[PDB]
Formats: sequence, structure tokens, C-alpha cells
Amino acid sequence: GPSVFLFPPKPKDTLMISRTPEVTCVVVDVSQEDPEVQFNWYVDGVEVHNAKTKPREEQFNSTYRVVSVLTVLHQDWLNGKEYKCKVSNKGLPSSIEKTISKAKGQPREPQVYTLPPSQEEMTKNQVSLTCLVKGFYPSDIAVEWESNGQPENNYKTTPPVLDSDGSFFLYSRLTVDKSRWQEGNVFSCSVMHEALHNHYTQKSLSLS
Repeated sequence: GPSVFLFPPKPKDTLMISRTPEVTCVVVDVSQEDPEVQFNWYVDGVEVHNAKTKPREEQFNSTYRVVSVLTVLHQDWLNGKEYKCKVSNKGLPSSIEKTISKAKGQPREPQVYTLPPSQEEMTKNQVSLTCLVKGFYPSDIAVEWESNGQPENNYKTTPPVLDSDGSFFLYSRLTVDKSRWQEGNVFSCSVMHEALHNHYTQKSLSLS
């Protein structure tokens, strides 16, 4: 039969009040002849009705795909409430249910360190600025870079990695022209996480 997948919101969306965290329920392998797909949502057991459901969409393997999107309350997601998507077809009683929630467990605050380029990289045209982020729980987290009050784009961040003590760590690498680093520019690694004061902290880095 069909398959259902339930996806959490983005960490950044849950941590900033101004953004719109959403839980997404995706049904694949729907058949043309299947009666209209229906979605019931529950939040900690209670049915709710603000979900937006998109009309079904043909995939190339001759199946259909259906998505229902539930806007969630930041506080609720962070409080560890359980979102349940229940999926069925208009007429038949059979249904499929899926449940998701934030990771359970004592949250830990991330320590954020900045590392300048290795002296050995200094001979190249571009250098790597490193941001180590360690000791955090849960793994849901967001890392960004900026400079001169404007976002930097040329960075990549590793996935969270599980440490011995059950916390997570990761690295972020911002690549910049040597000429920009030694002119004395300040670069900032920004980290967003539920255990940080105001869900936010920032650590800066320039040539010493």
C-alpha cells in the first residue's frame, strides 16, 4: 500500500519567534483509483484543523504524492509535544498514523569556539575560518556566518556528530579570500540552539 513520512520543522524555524515552523506529512505511492486522501492532525492527542493540504501530484513512477502541512507553535514544539498525522481515504475505515516530536532529554548548551586559519593555509589565495560547536543537546541546531553586518554565503557545515558524553558536536567552515582576512575584517559564527540565552549566541574572529 501507500507510505507515510512525517517531517519535523527546521531548528531555526522553531527558535525564532518571527519564523514559521511547520510539520509536514507526506504520503507517497498513492494510486489514481484511491479515493481522496484525507488528513487528521492531533497535537498531544487533541485534533486540530489549521493544516494546509495540497492537491495530489503525479510522480514519474506512475504513483501520486500528497502533502499536508501543519503550522506549529514554537513553544509547543520546544515543550516536547507530540504531533500525529493520521492518513486515510474518504469512505474506507483503514488508516495509517505517524507521530513525531522533539528529542527527549536534558538540553545542554553549546560551547562555541572560533579557530583562525592554519599558518600553513596562509600561502593560499583563500583561507578557512572554522567554528567548532561542541557539547550540545539535542542535535537540532543552526549555524550561520556573517561579516560587516551582512550574511556570508561561502560556508559549509558538518552534520552533528555524537560525542562520548552523549552530547553532539560539529564544525562549520567559512571560506574567504586571504586579502579579506588580513585586511582585518571581523567574521562572526552565529549559532542558534534551544539552550542558549535567547536561543542565540555569536562568536567573532579576525586576524590577531
